[PDB]
Amino acid sequence: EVQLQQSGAELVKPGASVKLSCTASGFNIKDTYVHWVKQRPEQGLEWIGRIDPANGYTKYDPKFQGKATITADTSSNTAYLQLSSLTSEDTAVYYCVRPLYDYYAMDYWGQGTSVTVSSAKTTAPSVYPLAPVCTGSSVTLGCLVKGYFPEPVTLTWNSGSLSSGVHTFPAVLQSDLYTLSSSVTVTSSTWPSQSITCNVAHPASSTKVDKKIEPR
Amino acid sequence: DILMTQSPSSMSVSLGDTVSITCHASQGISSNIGWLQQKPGKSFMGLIYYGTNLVDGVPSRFSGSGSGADYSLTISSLDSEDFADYYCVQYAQLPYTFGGGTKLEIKRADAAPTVSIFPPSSEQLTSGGASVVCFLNNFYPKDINVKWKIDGSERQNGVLNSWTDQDSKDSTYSMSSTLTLTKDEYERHNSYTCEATHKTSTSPIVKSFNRNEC
Amino acid sequence: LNLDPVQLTFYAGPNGSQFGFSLDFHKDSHGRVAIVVGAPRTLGPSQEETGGVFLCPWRAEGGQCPSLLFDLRDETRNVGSQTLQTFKARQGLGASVVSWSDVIVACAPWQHWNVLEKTEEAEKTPVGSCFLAQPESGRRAEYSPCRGNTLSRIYVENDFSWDKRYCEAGFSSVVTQAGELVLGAPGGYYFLGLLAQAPVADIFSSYRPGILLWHVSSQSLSFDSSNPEYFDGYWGYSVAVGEFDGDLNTTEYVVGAPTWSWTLGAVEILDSYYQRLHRLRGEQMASYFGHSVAVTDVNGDGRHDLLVGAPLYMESRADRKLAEVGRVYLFLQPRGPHALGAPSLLLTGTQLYGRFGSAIAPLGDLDRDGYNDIAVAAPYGGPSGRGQVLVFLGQSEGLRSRPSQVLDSPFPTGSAFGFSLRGAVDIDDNGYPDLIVGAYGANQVAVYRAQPVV
Amino acid sequence: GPNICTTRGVSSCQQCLAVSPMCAWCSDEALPLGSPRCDLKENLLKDNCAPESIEFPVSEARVLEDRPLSDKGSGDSSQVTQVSPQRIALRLRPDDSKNFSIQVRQVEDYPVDIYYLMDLSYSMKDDLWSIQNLGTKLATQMRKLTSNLRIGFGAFVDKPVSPYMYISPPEALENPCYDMKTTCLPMFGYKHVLTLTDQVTRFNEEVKKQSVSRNRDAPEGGFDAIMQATVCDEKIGWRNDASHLLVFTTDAKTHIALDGRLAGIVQPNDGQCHVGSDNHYSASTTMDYPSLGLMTEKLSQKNINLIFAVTENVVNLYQNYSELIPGTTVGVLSMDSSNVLQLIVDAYGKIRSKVELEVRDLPEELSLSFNATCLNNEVIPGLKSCMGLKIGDTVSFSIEAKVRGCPQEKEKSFTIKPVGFKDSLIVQVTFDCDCACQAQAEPNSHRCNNGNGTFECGVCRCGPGW
Ligand SMILES: *[C@@H]1O[C@H](CO)[C@@H](O[C@@H]2O[C@H](CO)[C@@H](O[C@@H]3O[C@H](CO[C@H]4O[C@H](CO)[C@@H](O)[C@H](O)[C@@H]4O)[C@@H](O)[C@H](O[C@H]4O[C@H](CO)[C@@H](O)[C@H](O)[C@@H]4O)[C@@H]3O)[C@H](O)[C@H]2NC(C)=O)[C@H](O)[C@H]1NC(C)=O
Ligand SMILES: *[C@@H]1O[C@H](CO)[C@@H](O[C@@H]2O[C@H](CO)[C@@H](O)[C@H](O)[C@H]2NC(C)=O)[C@H](O)[C@H]1NC(C)=O
Ligand SMILES: N=C(N)c1ccc(-c2ccc(OC[C@@H]3C[C@@H](CC(=O)O)C(=O)N3)cc2)cc1
Ligand SMILES: *[C@@H]1O[C@H](CO)[C@@H](O)[C@H](O)[C@H]1NC(C)=O
Ligand SMILES: [Ca+2]
Ligand SMILES: [Ca+2]
Ligand SMILES: [Ca+2]
Ligand SMILES: [Ca+2]
Ligand SMILES: [Ca+2]
Ligand SMILES: [Ca+2]
Ligand SMILES: [Cl-]
Ligand SMILES: [Mg+2]
Repeated sequence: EVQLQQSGAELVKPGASVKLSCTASGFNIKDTYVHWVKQRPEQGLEWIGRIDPANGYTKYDPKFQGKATITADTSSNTAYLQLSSLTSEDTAVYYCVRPLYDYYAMDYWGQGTSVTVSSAKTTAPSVYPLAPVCTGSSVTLGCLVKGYFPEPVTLTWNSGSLSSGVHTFPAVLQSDLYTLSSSVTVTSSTWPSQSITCNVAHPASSTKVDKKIEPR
Repeated sequence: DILMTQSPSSMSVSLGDTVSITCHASQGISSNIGWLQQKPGKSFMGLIYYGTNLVDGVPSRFSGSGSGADYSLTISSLDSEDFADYYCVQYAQLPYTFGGGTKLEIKRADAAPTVSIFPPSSEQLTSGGASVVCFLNNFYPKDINVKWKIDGSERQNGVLNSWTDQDSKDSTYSMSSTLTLTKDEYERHNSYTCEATHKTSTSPIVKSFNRNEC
Repeated sequence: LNLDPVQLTFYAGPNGSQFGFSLDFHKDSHGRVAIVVGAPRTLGPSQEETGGVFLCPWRAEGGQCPSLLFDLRDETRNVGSQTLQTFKARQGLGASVVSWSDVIVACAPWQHWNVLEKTEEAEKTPVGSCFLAQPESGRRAEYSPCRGNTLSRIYVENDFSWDKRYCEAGFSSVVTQAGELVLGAPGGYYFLGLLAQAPVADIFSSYRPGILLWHVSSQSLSFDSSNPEYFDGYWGYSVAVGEFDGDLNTTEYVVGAPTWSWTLGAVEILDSYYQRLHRLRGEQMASYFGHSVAVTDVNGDGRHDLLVGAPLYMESRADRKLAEVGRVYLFLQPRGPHALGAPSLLLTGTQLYGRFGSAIAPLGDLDRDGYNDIAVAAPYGGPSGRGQVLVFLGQSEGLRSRPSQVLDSPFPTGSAFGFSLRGAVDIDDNGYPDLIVGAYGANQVAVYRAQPVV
Repeated sequence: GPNICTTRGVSSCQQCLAVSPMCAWCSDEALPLGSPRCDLKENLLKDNCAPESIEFPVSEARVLEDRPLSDKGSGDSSQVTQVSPQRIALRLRPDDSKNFSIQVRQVEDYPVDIYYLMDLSYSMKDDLWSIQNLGTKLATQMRKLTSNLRIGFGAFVDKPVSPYMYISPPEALENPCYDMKTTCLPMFGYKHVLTLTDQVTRFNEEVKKQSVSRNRDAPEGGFDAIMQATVCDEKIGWRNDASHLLVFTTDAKTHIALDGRLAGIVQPNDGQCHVGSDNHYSASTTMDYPSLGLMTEKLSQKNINLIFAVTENVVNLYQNYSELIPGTTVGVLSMDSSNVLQLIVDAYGKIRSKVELEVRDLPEELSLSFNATCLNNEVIPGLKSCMGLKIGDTVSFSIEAKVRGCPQEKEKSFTIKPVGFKDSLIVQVTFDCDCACQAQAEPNSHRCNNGNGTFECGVCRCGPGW
């Protein structure tokens, strides 16, 4: 079966360089073209270029001329995409593509390599409890995780106990650092009747802080 | 370069419906178009190549058609797995260009949000910051507008929003707004408010608190 | 011996279409035998020669045949900032046909191909193409493994390595019992010659109309070489398959290279990975040793034997003079893992310029004595020069050195009676295998029914 | 005493001579009953046989034409003589044998035809430049060997058809050197340029107006040109009485018969002439390359001496072809044809350095044996070909004919001719098996069994039907 297995997610600094990989599984990389496509949530999908691994001849979009360099080693059955002089705008997910039958198509895709360019150092989060203000039948608490780097963070309530009725929001980049928040909803007879704790683990700096929510 | 105009940006439909995505190019591409699918938080899967031809392993409920500069992807009887992103791509000319994308979303009945405001914690204020959090949970449709007001006056500097994907259980969306000020600037004022403008109410759903007062 | 030369059956095509250039038997899903006939100069739509294929039902009277229709329209695809072009004029569709199961493989070796990119081009060259058809269902497919999209400048820079522009794939064709089509491309790699193999089922499943350039992942092409002995050797002029290594799971290929090593000529036996097992070298230069190859067990030991035709061999005669008459070589496979030695028998033609050995057809067991037999053609032999087909019977020690029956041409002068042969199939269902002979010069095919031995 | 002529006990004059070439027959009436009539001629006269009734044929050989060998092939109107004698009469009795002689001379100052057939593919562009003065340079050197020199010129490339010929872009048809930075001629198979003429300055000026073309594959269609240059006598202009030289120059392999199938060409070469008024080979794109067998037949038919003047990189290839085409010579051509002049002179010396006899229309019952006298009066038995000769040398052969029995046809004639020579020796054979007295037989004689038989030569034979 055709399978494209790329390298793991990269974490690099601006001005440096990175070299991604795309290993062929179940076939010979020399058989078809190999493209590279860049994906961002706003700008969407952009085609970087292609290479014929049989001979090494490459094509490129003039936008990426200078930063992207595509190569291939038929020995290890692997194709590469090198990025140079990295920038904040180079933070994206990168895919390698090959066609099925049509010489020029874009059918089989790798799982994708997540690149993050940032000057931030490994910082531990700041966990803050979010209790309501000084009544109804439903009550909602919260938990704020601010100023941590890099991603990701695991977040649970009462150590995976209270699971239903929870909303953990995607992290957002706030000045080279990440901010995440989570809410939970139960009944008035549960809180402050029962102790509710916010468990935040940041395996990068290896910290597992827990903040119990307290009313005002 | 060839511009791929893919419409609509999103659509709210249900299981079993027959929907049709369209893609319009800036010039004729003579069926040199492909269709892609990206399930939430996953990679891409090929659907159509050369306008109409199915990729191996794709169910027959998909179908591609069109000619010249106008093409169409059609899904007969939607399945629960079909809710994802869809992109068109042209390879009639280098460089290859993609469409903006189309997201299929579950349709349901409208639902007003459950607003909740939270003043800065004791720990954060003692460190030099002040963040007011505003949660807007479980609503439909996704179109919503948040507005922050300090002493009744609108504030736009220092806001930080975040949305979740459509929930797997109830098929509703949620939003988190976070206003971040310094400790000194947080105490210059007294009233903090976040207004929520949804189509489920002509009047904005308001929630607020007052500093010092509780 | 027991072919009936009195009551023949004649099928005929259009005038000047070279009907009968190639032929084969074809069995449908119900076992009903028909005859597929190629006619590589059949007029197309634009009143221009393109070739054509005919599927003839078996009738004792013979006659006209319906056409096996293929797309004869020139194709164009503007994709990838390039323009792909196929040119079917004078492609010679039907210059070789072969049947396997309920599938017919007809080939146009001289179909041309070109790619345009702005002011550059790949050059309009004959890559060839084969067309596949399932007559009962109506399915169609194509296979053109030598089509490329590399521009002319690149070939010059890389010094014409791996240049598949002049393959003429489909020049010769054969299908293994497992269903793997093997095409001969004598012009591949700048007239070194190459072989292309791919499963028939994968050709059908990976083909879509209008793509023009597509991948068949399960295909396998032979390798380029820097050895001058292969230069202008036309490796792949003729092809055949058989069992030559004792392992019944692998299928071995037999390749003719009639101008190998400066027109010496050679035949090679390879495995399915194009690794060379043996090489039979020619005896005389310009004899075209390897013009035709045939595989069949003639001495009844279960081990396939090899026959090679050299229709331009010049026999030595009195007063130091040479007479071009043609010659056939028989190689008996030894017991177990051993090399094929010197020829076991030399059959030499008689008529000057007769081209004895131009075609060799395994007949199966014609007289039903326990040994397989063969037919050899001299398309311009016989006392009148109209053409002859000679039948040689198998025996415990190989073949008989003298023919058992001689078939004289029933057509006028210049019919090339015998240029294409095919046997070892019982078409009238009487229990005896039969022989079809092509006469493209007369645009006709003759059917010889085998009868009980007198 | 009794010999094989008596002890065999013959019945007629005809059966008598058939016993042995030494027997004779006596047709006299007055002959003793016990005395045999078929003895040695000495014994018959010893027994008072009338000398006029003695039938004893003697095998002989007398000349009928015996012109002298010419000293100069120059001048004359094909009245040159290089074989002597030109016609003899032969008379043989059954199972006998007789001998005769023949002289052959490699005549001095014999006319010569040289047709220059040149590869004009792109690699020969430099070669064209170095032979601009060849016609006058060659006229100077051959003037030492002959006074009747005629030279001509032809050119070949390959079959102008795909894939031998570039067919794209449209410009490449008018100028195959399009993607380069020069201009060359459109492709052409073979074109006749200059008919054999003695005005050698026409060669220089036709050569100076020639230019090369360019094709795709290394092998070139030279054999197509060799065929046409041979079978088109009237256009090339070969003379009847002259040594015909065909100089073939190339630096690459050549196409052979059945190679044309890669261009869709399957029709075999018919060996006929196909060069029209436009001086181009019109069947180049419709007819296959010739085979070595067909070339040999036509070269032998027109007495053409093919010369392979090829470069080092293909000498071995053409030496091996030369082995398959008897009478062919090979020379090593330089990469620019600068040495083609000396190559041609040495070939002409090697061509006329051999005399090889050939027999045509020999009756089945006649067998020959040959003894050769090459060098200085050195007999070489069982040989019929001299080698190592110079212009002006003379050789001779001793021939013996042996007849087996007596054939039905009493008069046949065959030819002895050296390979490539115009003259020949015609041997008129007469089989003397009958007796002169048979022409005066008595059918239904009174002397023979009351008319049931026939009286001839003095004995009674059974009549027809008995
Ligand atoms: C033009 O024609 C000539 C002769 O017709 C060719 O020259 C011959 O080429 C063949 C093949 O290359 C040679 O065959 C080899 O002979 C070797 C022994 O040669 C000795 O004996 C001969 C006399 O018989 C002597 O003249 C010679 O000098 C040697 O003393 C063998 O050892 C070889 O066997 C090995 O190689 C072959 C493949 O080449 C394998 O299959 C064998 O198993 C084994 O490994 C081989 O048989 C022959 O010797 C050559 N003769 C001469 C006189 O050179 C030219 O090649 C040909 N040229 C062109 C361009 O066509
Ligand atoms: C050719 O030469 C041979 C010698 O090798 C001759 O053979 C001998 O001829 C003489 C003639 O008197 C005989 O006595 C010998 O018996 C012969 N020897 C043999 C035949 O072995 C031969 O006669 C010569 N023939 C010609 C035509 O010149
Ligand atoms: N498979 C391989 N390894 C392989 C084998 C052979 C070749 C190759 C390529 C080009 C050649 O030359 C062709 C013309 C001839 C000549 C002038 C004329 O005659 O017109 C000229 O200049 N070009 C000859 C040979 C390349 C690769
Ligand atoms: C025939 O041979 C004899 C002896 O061998 C010789 O004397 C005679 O001259 C020969 N005849 C001719 C015509 O040479
Ligand atoms: Ca095997
Ligand atoms: Ca056998
Ligand atoms: Ca048999
Ligand atoms: Ca039968
Ligand atoms: Ca040169
Ligand atoms: Ca050529
Ligand atoms: Cl002469
Ligand atoms: Mg050349």
